[PDB]
Amino acid sequence: TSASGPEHEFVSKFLTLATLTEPKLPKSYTKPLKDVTNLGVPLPTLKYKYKQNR
Amino acid sequence: MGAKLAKTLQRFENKIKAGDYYEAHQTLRTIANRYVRSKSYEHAIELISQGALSFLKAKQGGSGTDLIFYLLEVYDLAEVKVDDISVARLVRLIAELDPSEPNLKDVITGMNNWSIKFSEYKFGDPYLHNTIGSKLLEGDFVYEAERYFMLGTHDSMIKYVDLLWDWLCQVDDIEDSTVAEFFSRLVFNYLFISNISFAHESKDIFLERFIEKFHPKYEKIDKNGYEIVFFEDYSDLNFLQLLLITCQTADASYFLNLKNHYLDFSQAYKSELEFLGQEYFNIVAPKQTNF
Repeated sequence: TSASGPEHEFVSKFLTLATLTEPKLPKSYTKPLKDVTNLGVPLPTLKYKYKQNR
Repeated sequence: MGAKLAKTLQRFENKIKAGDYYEAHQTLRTIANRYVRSKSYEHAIELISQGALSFLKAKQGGSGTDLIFYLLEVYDLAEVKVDDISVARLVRLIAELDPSEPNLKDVITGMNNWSIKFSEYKFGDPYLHNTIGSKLLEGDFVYEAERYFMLGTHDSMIKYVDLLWDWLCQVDDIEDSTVAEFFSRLVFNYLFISNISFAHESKDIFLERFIEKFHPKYEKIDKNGYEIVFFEDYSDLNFLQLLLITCQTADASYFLNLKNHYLDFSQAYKSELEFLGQEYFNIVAPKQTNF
């Protein structure tokens, strides 16, 4: 349907534009883990508890 | 020397299967200390490691844990460099460790610290992390496992997607923003260490499971080789997917336009976007709070 058209046309067009040229960094790109300096910004804590069920 | 070591190793594991734990532990250490005193590290390493293995296999965390530390001490005393062999010994010992061992984390830390000091990895050897991650997860230490997997190998990436997927499923009351809280971790973490390959693969595996379980309304958008699974009920996931590709272009304009269209998301991931804008768009100006 067209209940999500507004965002769909944005996401589709933004993708086209964002790919007009082969992005500077390919999808197979991988910064050598040897060169990894920091770990960016800490992620938010999930309020869900983790466990292992069987 | 080689024929003597092998022999005693049986009379040791004989004292272990007999119950004589104290005897087995005391004797081995003193003897091992002797090899170390004469700088015959290599010999001590095999003896100590072997002794630790048997102890752990006999459910004797106490002795097993102790020996691991002792081994590490030698590792640093012999300046053992990080390589397959060096890592292997630790991996083999980590496998026999009890997920509930009161020392678990300490053991893990020690091993990793060693890898850091004798390798070019600021956070430790990748392969090693793959094993460490699994061990931590067995003791329900999710957050610790996540970090190691993040800095692990390809298998870790799979076990990281399983760690996040089994967590998302554990949620009784799922919501539109709930799926993003898990999925976003994959995109952000991998984008920080600039591992686009893992970021794309982890994304594909996680987005496909999400589609085969929740059956959300979507439609794949393809453009110039790239694809964006447009979810009709998950804007957070759409934004996150665009963010990934955007960073790949390293073009300031695209990054700014994406954020200006998703003002709300631009404030939820304020700090995260600030970093990404510095690592992929050379932005020094802080992130102005939208709300």
